Amino acid sequence: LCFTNVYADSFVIRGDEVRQIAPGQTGNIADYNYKLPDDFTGCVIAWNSNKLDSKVSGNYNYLYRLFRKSNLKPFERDISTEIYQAGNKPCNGVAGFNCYFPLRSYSFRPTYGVGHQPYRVVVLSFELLHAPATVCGPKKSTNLV
Amino acid sequence: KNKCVNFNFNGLKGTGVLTESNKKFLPFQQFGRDIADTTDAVRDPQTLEILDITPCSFGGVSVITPGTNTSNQVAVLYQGVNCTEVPTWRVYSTGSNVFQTRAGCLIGAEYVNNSYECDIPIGAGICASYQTSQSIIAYTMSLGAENSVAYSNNSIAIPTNFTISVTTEI
Amino acid sequence: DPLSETKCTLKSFTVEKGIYQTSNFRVQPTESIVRFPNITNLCPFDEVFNATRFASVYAWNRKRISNCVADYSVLYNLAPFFTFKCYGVSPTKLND
Amino acid sequence: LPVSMTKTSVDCTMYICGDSTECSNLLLQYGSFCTQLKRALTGIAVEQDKNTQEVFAQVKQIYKTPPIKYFGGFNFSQILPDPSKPSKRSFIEDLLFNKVTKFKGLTVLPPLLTDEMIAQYTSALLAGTITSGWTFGAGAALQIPFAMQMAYRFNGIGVTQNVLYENQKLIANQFNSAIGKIQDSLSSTASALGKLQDVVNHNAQALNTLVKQLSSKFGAISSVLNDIFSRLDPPEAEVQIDRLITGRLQSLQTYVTQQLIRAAEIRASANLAATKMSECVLGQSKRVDFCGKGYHLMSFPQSAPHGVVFLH
Amino acid sequence: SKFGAISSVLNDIFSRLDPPEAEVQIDRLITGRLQSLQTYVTQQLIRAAEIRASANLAATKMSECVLGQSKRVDFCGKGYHLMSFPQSAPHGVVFLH
Amino acid sequence: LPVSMTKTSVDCTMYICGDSTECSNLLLQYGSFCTQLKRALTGIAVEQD
Repeated sequence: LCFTNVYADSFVIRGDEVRQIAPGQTGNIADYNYKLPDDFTGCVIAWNSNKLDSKVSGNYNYLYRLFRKSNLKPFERDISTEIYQAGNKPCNGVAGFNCYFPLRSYSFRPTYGVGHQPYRVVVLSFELLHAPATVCGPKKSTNLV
Repeated sequence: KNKCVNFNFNGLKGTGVLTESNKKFLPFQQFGRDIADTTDAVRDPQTLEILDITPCSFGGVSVITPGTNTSNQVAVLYQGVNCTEVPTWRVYSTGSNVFQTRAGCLIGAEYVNNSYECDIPIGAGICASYQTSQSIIAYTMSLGAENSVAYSNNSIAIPTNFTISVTTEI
Repeated sequence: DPLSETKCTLKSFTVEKGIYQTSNFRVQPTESIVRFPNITNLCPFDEVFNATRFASVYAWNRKRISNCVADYSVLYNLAPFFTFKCYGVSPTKLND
Repeated sequence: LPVSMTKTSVDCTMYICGDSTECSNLLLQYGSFCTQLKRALTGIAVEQDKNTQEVFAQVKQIYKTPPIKYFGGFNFSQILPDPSKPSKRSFIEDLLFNKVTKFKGLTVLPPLLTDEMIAQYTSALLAGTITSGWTFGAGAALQIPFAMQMAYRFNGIGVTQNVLYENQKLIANQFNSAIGKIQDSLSSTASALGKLQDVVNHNAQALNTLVKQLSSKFGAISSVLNDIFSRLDPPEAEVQIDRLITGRLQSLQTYVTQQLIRAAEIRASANLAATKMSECVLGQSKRVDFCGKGYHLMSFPQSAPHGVVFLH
Repeated sequence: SKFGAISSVLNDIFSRLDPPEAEVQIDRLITGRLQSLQTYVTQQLIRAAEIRASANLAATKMSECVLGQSKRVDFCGKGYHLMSFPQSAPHGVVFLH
Repeated sequence: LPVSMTKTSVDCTMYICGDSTECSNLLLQYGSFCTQLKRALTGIAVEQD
């Protein structure tokens, strides 16, 4: 099959939640970060990065968000640094009463188990027969009869 | 009460109106059903009242029109619906084009008191036709002409004149 | 127009002479009535989740929890957990 | 002989779907399934009005009864309608009407020709049979006296005029007592009208069995369309709703097929009824066991719900 | 009509889905294409039954009205019958009474 | 001229199922569909007599 274009989204998920990339899941990443609708067409690529991207003192470079007020729409990036407000107390950009900081950091060390292993999740998105399609593998061509 | 709305009652969903139930029910009863596997009675858990559920959006839309080479005027037939409570066309709700029949009400057509031979039937004795500044008229379909013949003890009629008629059956 | 509603059902642009069936009435709902029982108490889920010692496989602890309002926000909004497997009910629809 | 049936129409939206947005979006993938089933029930309802036109009205001309009634020393008032009532009904058809006995996307179509106008077709064609003779349907109506009708209605079966004119006082004991046994039999028992009662009962058992297919689960877990969408997964709810739409359209294909077989059985009975209005009522036949048993004299039609009652 | 399947083309299901997954979706299309043929067996045979009773009425009026003299009323036409003239027609017959 | 035909009757349980307990429990989910088939072959057999 030959398709038009592809959107490759490269991100790192800790090793417990890497099974959660499917249409119709529920989780931390599967609700408030990355959703797949039921009409999605593509492939999910994973690889073991624990020999490379880990660190002895912990990986503080990659960060993630556990909090959103509602369900996020899919194929959308949330860049908002705004503090989640649970009550009627205003947060004013800092933590306080009914104010929690939404952005957390990963647990990555090589000496731990399976769920602390970093995995590199690359999800291809295929758009098939919606357009003229220039992208497929090395198929040959013959003369017209 | 008395509005067509969406329902969420204890996880169950539906659409209808809420009327007062006069039937004697069990005090331990959560809900009850119908002739199918469908509902009628629910129980409000906060304050105890049992209300009937009658569903909405009933009745059909029928149109009465001539051909496109004659006129674009369309009479609209409402089907089986009581018309005292009343498609995207709201212009015929002003009134005075409405005539109440047994089958429904007909809007966009003027009722006449004469009796003719029509073309497009409606139902329940009332028919319709496009006649004469021309519009759609509605009336009761005629039985034909009236013949009153006086009969007595001794009279006879003998025909003196003949014709040859040719009829075609297919 | 009901002239244009004749052509949509019959799939023809030339309307002949006669009475034609078209459609049915659609009454759109406006509001929504949601009636749930009011309980001020919450479900005791943090006692059975966060406890220090649990039971065994051959004899387990079956905890019946009733007459309260369930808090799913440790299950749904957060996941510091391991296995999520749901079968009959979708896990987003548990609060409904 | 029964003539017409009960005209029905089935909505595709209300019977298949529970007015949910998921069931209406999956119905458009199925397309023209209930478009043809709406069209096939439309073509039944055109032909039910054509069965009343070929039977009840033979001619377009209306004849009426003179108010001074002496016809042959007979009592004709049981088949003639009552002018004192606001409804036009005879004495026999008062007994004939009384012995013959919702939403969810079913409906009941009303008929075109009303039962008041069937009796106006009945009293017009009884006005031509009693007074005008046999010539009202073959052309313009003559004026034939009633003593001159039955002399030539005896002439077709081989009887001359010697029998009628001598015995004419003795026929009034025979004819008026025989028609009085018809009025007493139809008032006592409803079993003679039970052929017309089955036409109500075949339509009543067809509608009541069609609404009992909703409680059957059709292989799905729940038969409620709102309970699939509020519980199961959205890949799972596309399977279980489409098992119910496949199951309810097979019950709808069963219903429209059985109405077309009963439309063909009521077409051949109405063509038998339109023949006996043209032969037995509008003329004299030499046939055996068509216009009644033995020799034919004359035939009197009467109005009936969903049919016609002949008096031979 | 897509019959509940994703694509209504049999070549599109064979070029995309798994061989377990293509045998579900093609069998949804064949069951939709059987029921479209079973309405064709149903509706045309009823119209074959309605054309059987009309041709038996048409073969009666050739035997009665055309080939003989009938005394019937409103069978051979309105009024007293004399003779009848058949004429040929596409998918039918035209009588001149 | 032919008059009558051969009167037949089809059972619901014996043709569909192989007299197994799993097939008879799943037959009741379809409901009244076998009620219509038994009334149809009876109404042929009344009219053949």
